[PDB]
Amino acid sequence: VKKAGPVQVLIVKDDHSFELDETALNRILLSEAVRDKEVVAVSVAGAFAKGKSFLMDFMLRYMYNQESVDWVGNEPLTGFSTTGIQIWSEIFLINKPDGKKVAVLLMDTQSATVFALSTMISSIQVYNLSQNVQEDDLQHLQLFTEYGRLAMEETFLKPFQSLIFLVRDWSFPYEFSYGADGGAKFLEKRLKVSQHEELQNVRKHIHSCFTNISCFLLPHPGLKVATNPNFDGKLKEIDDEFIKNLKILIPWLLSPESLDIKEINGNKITCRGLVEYFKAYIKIYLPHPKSMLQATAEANNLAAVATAKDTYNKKMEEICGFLAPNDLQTKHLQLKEESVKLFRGVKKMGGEEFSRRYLQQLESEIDELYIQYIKHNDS
Ligand SMILES: Nc1nc2c(ncn2[C@@H]2O[C@H](COP(=O)(O)OP(=O)(O)O)[C@@H](O)[C@H]2O)c(=O)[nH]1
Ligand SMILES: [Mg+2]
Repeated sequence: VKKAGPVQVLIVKDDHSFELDETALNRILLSEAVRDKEVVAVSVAGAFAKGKSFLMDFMLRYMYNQESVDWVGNEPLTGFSTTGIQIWSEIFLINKPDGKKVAVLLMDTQSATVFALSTMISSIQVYNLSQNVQEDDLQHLQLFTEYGRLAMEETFLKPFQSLIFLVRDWSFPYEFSYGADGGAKFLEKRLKVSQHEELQNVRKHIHSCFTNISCFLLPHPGLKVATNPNFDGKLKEIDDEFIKNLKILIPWLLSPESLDIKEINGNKITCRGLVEYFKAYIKIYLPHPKSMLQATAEANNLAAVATAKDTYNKKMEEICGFLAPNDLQTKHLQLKEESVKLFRGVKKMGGEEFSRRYLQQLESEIDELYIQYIKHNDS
């Protein structure tokens, strides 16, 4: 009755207006099992019909069986099948080596608005490119560069985490070998300071905006894959050198040691908090660097509101799950001040005056809960 599958959370509509399916986003990210888990947000983005869903379906095979030597698979390819973002409804909980259980969210990003949105949300952004990295391909990164400068004016903390140029159908395998090492060699050459003055500046600045930039060169997958849209054939019908490098690529993106937890201004993000980033970014969607930065600070403060409120809520439920009215008030005022202190201790963006508004929202939401608890205790 219940089965994982792709869920449309962002849709472009026919009037060219973007809409966020908050109900669907909440249903997937606010489940009891994942809401408080730190999240790795994985996105595959790029031009239409360049093999993104095909890649993601192999990413699914690995995620569902990370510990299997045969995870890759005559087994047909299933999973992800215009403009928008689809997310996989199974938020994978993966054991990290440090003892954390992290949430892993996969997003298929199929427009510059959708591309900017997925990059702001992601902590691993796979930029899927066909055959080569073109100047237009780098020009798309320029707004992220300019947002990064404004964000870093007063801190050394970078706004973005991992970016991967995944070059499909690679053409030059002698000088730049298939895989990550040839890709790094190639990317260094392509990024070497130029071209149009705007593209010189993207090259100068891009490494300052991203914690990790890398590049993987993938072979052509063979005629059968290249020619049939719904390629329902054997793994034996896929080029063997493609499969060899695919088996390296996917754990290189997604192994437990590889998963990069989303973080902003030093704060690890939870699935609960990540919803606040979707909601703040959808409102500004191209926007200005200042509008992008203000949306980031707003989500950053609201993620702290959500964390402090949930803390007060679960500790109060543990208390009302009959107490004297003044013992219920005293415990309320104590737990409320603890959540207030929790919120004040978070390193939040925007400045004290900016954050005062969100502290007052926190206090109001906490008082809303308290009145519910009194009614539950009067009963
Ligand atoms: N040439 C080429 N085609 C591919 C590759 N990977 C998948 N395809 C084929 O590209 C077509 C479109 O793939 P799809 O995953 O739907 O592209 P998407 O729109 O980016 O999600 C299908 O026929 C795939 O079988 C690749 O590495 N190179
Ligand atoms: Mg797609």
